Amino acid sequence: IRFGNPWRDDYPEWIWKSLRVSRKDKDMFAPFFKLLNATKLYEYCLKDNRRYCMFVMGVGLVSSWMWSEWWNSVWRRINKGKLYNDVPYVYP
Amino acid sequence: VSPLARSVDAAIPEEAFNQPPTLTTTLPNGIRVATQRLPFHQTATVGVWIDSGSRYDTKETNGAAHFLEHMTFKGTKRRSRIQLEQEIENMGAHLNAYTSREQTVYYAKAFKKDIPQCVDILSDILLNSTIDEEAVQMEKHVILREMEEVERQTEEVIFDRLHTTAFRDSPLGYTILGPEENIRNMTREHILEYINRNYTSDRMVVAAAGDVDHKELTALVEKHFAGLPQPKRSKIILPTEKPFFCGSELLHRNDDMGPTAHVAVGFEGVPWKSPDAVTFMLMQAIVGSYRKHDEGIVPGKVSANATVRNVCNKMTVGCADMFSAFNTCYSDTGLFGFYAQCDEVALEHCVMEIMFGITSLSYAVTDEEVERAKAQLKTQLLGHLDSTTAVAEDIGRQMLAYGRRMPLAEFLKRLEVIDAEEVKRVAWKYLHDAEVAVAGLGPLFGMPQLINLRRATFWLRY
Ligand SMILES: CCCCCCCCCCCCCCCCCC(=O)OC[C@H](COP(=O)([O-])OCC(O)COP(=O)([O-])OC[C@@H](COC(=O)CCCCCCCCCCCCCCCCC)OC(=O)CCCCCCCCCCCCCCCCC)OC(=O)CCCCCCCCCCCCCCCCC
Ligand SMILES: [Zn+2]
Repeated sequence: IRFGNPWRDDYPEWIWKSLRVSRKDKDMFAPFFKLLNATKLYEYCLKDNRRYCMFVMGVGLVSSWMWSEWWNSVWRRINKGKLYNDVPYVYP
Repeated sequence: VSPLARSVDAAIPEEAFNQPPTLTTTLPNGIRVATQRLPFHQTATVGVWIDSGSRYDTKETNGAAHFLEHMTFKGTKRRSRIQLEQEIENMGAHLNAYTSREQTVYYAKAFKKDIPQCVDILSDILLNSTIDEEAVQMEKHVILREMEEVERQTEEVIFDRLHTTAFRDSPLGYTILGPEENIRNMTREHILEYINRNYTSDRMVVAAAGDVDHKELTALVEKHFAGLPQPKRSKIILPTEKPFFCGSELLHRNDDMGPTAHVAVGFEGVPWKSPDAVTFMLMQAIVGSYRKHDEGIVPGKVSANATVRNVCNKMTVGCADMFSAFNTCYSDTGLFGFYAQCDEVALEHCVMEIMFGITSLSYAVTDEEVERAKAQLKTQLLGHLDSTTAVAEDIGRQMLAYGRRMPLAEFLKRLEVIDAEEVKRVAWKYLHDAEVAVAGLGPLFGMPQLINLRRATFWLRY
């Protein structure tokens, strides 16, 4: 046993092979970077720090609101029939 | 109504328009001849400008182009080494040559009467040189020595290292001299292959300036340059790929060579024919230059140049021995940046101050600074066109780059309409938030990180 043993420890041969693999000049996600660059978001909103900060505050204001609304809908669906507004009280 | 509002406002002096024309002709075999007559001269300069260099070497024989330079002065079939040297001396003429990455030049200076004999000598050594295998082995000792002296001129070494790391993936990154092992294993067959593939009629210009006649220079060239091969095309019309610019650093740390460090930084520039090339020339002059041991009559602490002023006032003592901006154009790309020398403990301050001045071009440069730079550029450029050699170099270099010579009046008209808002537009497009390459040598313990230099290309204020 080589694992954990100071008298024998060494990488097996299948780990030395993984270190020799090569993917030079390959990029499977390139079609994603092309789409982003074609929107010109960098030229109009991120290259200038004044505009970059406008983008931060504005997008954060709208995103935070949509995030809360969505989570409230999930909450109401999971808990259908258990919340107060779902079971009208009947008087005697 | 005040006399202070009736000053003489003459933008471009009339002398710019009353210049002698530069005459041009294309011969049947493809050689181009260009001449400008300057009557107030008794001498003249004639030469051959070729569109080849180290960039047109092969990876396996990088260095043959420079090797060929030396062999061109070692003998022909009709003249030997000794006979060539004596003929030039007996006329009092001069014969020089140099080789670069994209251009190679041969030129001579002599009296008018000796011009034909110069054209005969130039054509002979360029077309009929004997590349004796026995002489190729002797030169190997003179070139290996030059590789050691070049290693002593530090500025030249730094710019070569800057090309090596910036253009890793292109022949534009090759050195001119080439590796040692290539110089040791050089043969005459490697040199003949370079000649037959590069020295053709469509890549050569003959230019002259002085007491010169155009019709007579066109007839001498037609007679002595007839045995020049024409280009051969095998039905291949494929375009060349633009060199790729790698953002990277290559640093040689050495604490045993004194207290002075050397550094150079570079940006991707523009090619000769770019509509924005004139503006890059101006931006180079706004950053300018400075030497501590040769300020002149204007002390650096009170200079109009903001970059000089900030550098000289740093820590109340000054943070640079010298610095200078550069701009270099090629056929399909360019290189813009600066070089500097500085004390070990001053290196970080110096580099970041000059970077701050380039990034100011995109945000805050003033029209006072632009007009100061314009005036200096005009004094230097227009001043260097005095001798026949400088003029001939201007003719030949422009015929290869632009396909024509630009008249002085046209350059001044294009330079006049560039203001501060146009500088900001060009710098925002090319220099703001861009990749940089760095080369350095010496005591570099305090050198900034590459990423520090990369993020200094933009400001967070504004
Ligand atoms: C009830 C709770 C309420 C809490 C609210 C409190 C407030 C929270 C704030 C949150 C902010 C988050 C964003 C952080 C970004 C920081 C700015 C930036 O980008 O720096 C770039 C800056 C320069 O970038 P570069 O890459 O070197 O150069 C690029 C350009 O070439 C350079 O181009 P250039 O030359 O044009 O730029 C020069 C550079 C100038 O660069 C410099 O010379 C250095 C700048 C200083 C460092 C950056 C500021 C943050 C430092 C943190 C200090 C916190 C003290 C905590 C004390 C608490 C006491 C209770 O320009 C500036 O950035 C000027 C400053 C901008 C105006 C001020 C706005 C930023 C201030 C952020 C908050 C700090 C004050 C809070 C005080 C709290 C007191 C209670 O980077 C650095 O200096 C490197 C280190 C930066 C560390 C950042 C740490 C961030 C932490 C912020 C939280 C604050 C803690 C509050 C505690 C409250 C407890 C009660
Ligand atoms: Zn040489």
